Amino acid sequence: DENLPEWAIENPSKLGGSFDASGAFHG
Amino acid sequence: LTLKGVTQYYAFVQERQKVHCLNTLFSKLQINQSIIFCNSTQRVELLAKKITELGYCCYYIHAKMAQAHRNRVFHDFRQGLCRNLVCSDLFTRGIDVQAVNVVINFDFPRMAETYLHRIGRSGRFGHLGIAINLITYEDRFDLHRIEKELGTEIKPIPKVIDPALYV
Repeated sequence: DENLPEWAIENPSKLGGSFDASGAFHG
Repeated sequence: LTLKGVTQYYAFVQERQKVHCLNTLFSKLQINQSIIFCNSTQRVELLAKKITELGYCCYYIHAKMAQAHRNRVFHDFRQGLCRNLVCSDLFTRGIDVQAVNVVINFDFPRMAETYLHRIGRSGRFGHLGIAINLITYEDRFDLHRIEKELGTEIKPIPKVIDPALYV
């Protein structure tokens, strides 16, 4: 089933962003 | 169809974050031309609009489109009119683009054959690029199984990606 994606909901333009040693994203 | 020459990475992220994470990569990587893979047609549509909200040009292609339509898009992308392409899976997607040095699995595939069709290249010599896989907690099972079924290794994204791997 085609649901409403979670990323289509929240604000897309936020500053910052990086990845840690474990490859996990930090938003 | 080979993986040799393709440096493959992954990054852990939440579904609600994938768009913010994608923007970070846009600002971190030296993209000449990009291709971004989604798991459904509508997911391809909405992502294209989100990338446009961020300010980048965006093409897109999916199965529910018309072949006559996919041609115009692919040809224009080839010539370099727009830098990023979002698309679903297509049995007859097309030739590889030489200017594409960054492929992104915005959604991680479930079968190993699909990964090979997304990340594979024509001939091991020459082409040089990087692949980045965005995987949720749930996707982890398919990540280990996919590399074992393929015999390749997908490492965690490093702090700095050396340009010599894709420039």
